Amino acid sequence: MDSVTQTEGLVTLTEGLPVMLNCTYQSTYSPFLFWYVQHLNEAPKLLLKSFTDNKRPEHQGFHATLHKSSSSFHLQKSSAQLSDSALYYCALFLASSSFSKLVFGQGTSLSVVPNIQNPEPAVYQLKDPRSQDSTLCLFTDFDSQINVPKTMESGTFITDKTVLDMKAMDSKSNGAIAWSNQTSFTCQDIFKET
Amino acid sequence: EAAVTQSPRSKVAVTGGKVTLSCHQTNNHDYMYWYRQDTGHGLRLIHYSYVADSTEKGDIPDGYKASRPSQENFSLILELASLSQTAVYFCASSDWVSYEQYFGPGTRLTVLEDLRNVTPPKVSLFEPSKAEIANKQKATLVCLARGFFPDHVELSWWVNGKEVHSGVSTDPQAYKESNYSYALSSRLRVSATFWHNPRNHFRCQVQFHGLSEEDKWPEGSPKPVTQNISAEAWGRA
Amino acid sequence: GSHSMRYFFTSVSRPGRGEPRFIAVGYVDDTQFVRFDSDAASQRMEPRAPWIEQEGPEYWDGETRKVKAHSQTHRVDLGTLRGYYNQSEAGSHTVQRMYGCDVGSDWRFLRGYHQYAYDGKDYIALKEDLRSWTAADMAAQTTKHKWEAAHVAEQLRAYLEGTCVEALRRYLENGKETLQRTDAPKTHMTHHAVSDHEATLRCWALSFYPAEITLTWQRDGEDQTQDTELVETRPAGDGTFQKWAAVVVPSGQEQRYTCHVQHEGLPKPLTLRWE
Amino acid sequence: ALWGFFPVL
Amino acid sequence: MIQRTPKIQVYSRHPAENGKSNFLNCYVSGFHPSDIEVDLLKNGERIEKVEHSDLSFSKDWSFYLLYYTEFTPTEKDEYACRVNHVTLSQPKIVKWDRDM
Repeated sequence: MDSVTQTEGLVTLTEGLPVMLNCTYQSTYSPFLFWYVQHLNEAPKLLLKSFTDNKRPEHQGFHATLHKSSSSFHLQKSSAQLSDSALYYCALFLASSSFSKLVFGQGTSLSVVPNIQNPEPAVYQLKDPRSQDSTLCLFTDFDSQINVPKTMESGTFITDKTVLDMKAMDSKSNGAIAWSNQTSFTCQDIFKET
Repeated sequence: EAAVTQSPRSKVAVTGGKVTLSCHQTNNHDYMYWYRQDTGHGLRLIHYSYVADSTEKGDIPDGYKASRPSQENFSLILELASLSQTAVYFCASSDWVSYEQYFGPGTRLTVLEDLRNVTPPKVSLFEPSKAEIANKQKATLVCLARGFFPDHVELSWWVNGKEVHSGVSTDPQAYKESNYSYALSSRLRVSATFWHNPRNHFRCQVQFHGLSEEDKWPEGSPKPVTQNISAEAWGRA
Repeated sequence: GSHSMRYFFTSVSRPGRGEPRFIAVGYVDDTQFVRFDSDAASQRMEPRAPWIEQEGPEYWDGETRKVKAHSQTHRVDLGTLRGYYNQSEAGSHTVQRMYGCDVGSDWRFLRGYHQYAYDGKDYIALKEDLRSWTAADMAAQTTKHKWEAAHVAEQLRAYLEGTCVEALRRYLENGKETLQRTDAPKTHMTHHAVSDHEATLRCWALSFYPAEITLTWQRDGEDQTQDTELVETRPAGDGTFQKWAAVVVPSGQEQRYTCHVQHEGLPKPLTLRWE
Repeated sequence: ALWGFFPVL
Repeated sequence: MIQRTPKIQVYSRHPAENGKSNFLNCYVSGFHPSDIEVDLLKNGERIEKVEHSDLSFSKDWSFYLLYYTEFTPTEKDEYACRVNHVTLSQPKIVKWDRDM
């Protein structure tokens, strides 16, 4: 009682589609709710307030409406953009009977991915010239809809896909890296099975 | 404005040691707060203060003390650090409109059974594929930091002596390769003709936060102090 | 019947000393139940009624922290106002605040209050609709803008219609033996002969609770409103109240006057004539 | 039960 | 600023009876500002053991206080409430009249 429940985990959304992050709460007294945002390696900051008339406080940007009847305060947007990737906190403000405090949810990570117009999936091998035989494999320029596999064996490691941007001109590039110390097992098979 | 500052920005501590996180705030705010951030727990309040010289227990005060020597300063104190206390800590401040809190940059604390495992990264630079170069007129330089413990690291890129942001994608979180070894990787992609320049000096920089001068270290190896470790390579034909 | 809860705060600036004096008290109807005083040794909310003592340690820590913060706020309020009206620092000044709720006989919310005075004059107040503020001067308009930006009325409504009411019921049921009682006035009349042609008659009302009572004098069935002397209803010290009313009456004309007492405790309104 | 929000003047 | 003179009432808690323990009360109300001096008197001299209520006020913003002390009324002993405020140039004394 006096809690906040958010969408659990990681949300993955393709740029230009509508954002929809769930907040429900339980409150003894009249409900006041707030969304906070944390960009990676930054201070959390205030995004929006549940005040306003009825339940709509902001249009093109993020907005939220309080529905007291089902105790909902869902964060919304019309068109997600890559810069929206961040950690979002839903917060209940308790200042009626108890001393003013915010009660935060567990937060929800939003990850917005590029709509890759012309994909060119390729795996390369790359070499550490200072090291004697230490190699690497890079997978890149693939579609956001594909799944990168997770490593099933020891000594070998594969990263989660990342987005890189070249200023040149809209060169959105999805990328994954993999490596190991296993004697002799090649890049031709590692990035297999979405 | 409303700018809060925290120090240290990072800290490596042993179990049973005394740790003090500091906050500073010049916004003429009477209200300050200390939070801790974890996975599947978000932001939990530990202690707060509504005026200079008083502190109140928050939702999770246990193992922590608090001090407000003046309006500007608010200290969080661990008397006997324990593994449970490894987290990111946030300090925040507000005036009477207390649902609008302004947060500090944060502090990463790691608590360990032993200082022995603390080790700086080994940085490797991996050079582009001829096939990538030929088929697409582009080059992905990959930087790979391995073998480091605590994951208090920042990774920047440097081309021709100046730091660069465009055409770069580092991993958001370090990857765990062993109970005591982390890895962090990043890409640098530039045009074929750019890499093809025998003048176009390249380098990957990893800032590592480790122990401080105060920490005791056995006579054997080098002390895993706060340091930068680079690898570098130039473009070729 | 109907019931109410009220808190009263008084802060006074003390130029001859460092700190302002801050005092806070809580009432349920006409029974005081808690106090806080900035100059007391304890620096805590203290109980003042038997029945608030059954509250736990959690209640006491909470009320103490909230009142100390009320205290700090009103210390700073003193500075702010002295700034608004361009007053110097050498003179003492008073801020008073009051807020609370009323409930009907059904124990449902009827109305709520949140108002301030500065130096005895009204400064700002919550309106009956519980969404608006009344600001008497330009200084108060500055306060009204701060509060509208921070949605204070909406937060207040939350407290007045939820917390204030819920606590009031809680108190009413624990102090049932004290707060839900009704003590009817014990009444009598006294005669005093001022001089050869005139004489004061006093209508006494004693040992009653709650404080609300009505005493009116009549001459030949008619309301003798002006010429009636009415004292402020006064506490006996044991949780009952006292009131009287007097009229200057021509000698020998005593028996043409009637005193009329009205009180919740009283099955029928009483009518007293001198004999 | 006091209020837990503390507006200023 | 607003300055209101206190109204003063000196009375007993119970109907006064000689040799029986009662309480004497001096109730000051309708005043402002709140700084006020109030002593209960027995035959001209100041009674020590005297307690008061916690400062409070009315709707119209004016203050009130209750001063009180245990006393045993007699035939020959006089009691009064002495009061001083900013409005009063001299301390006003009101005698206790049980027969009011």
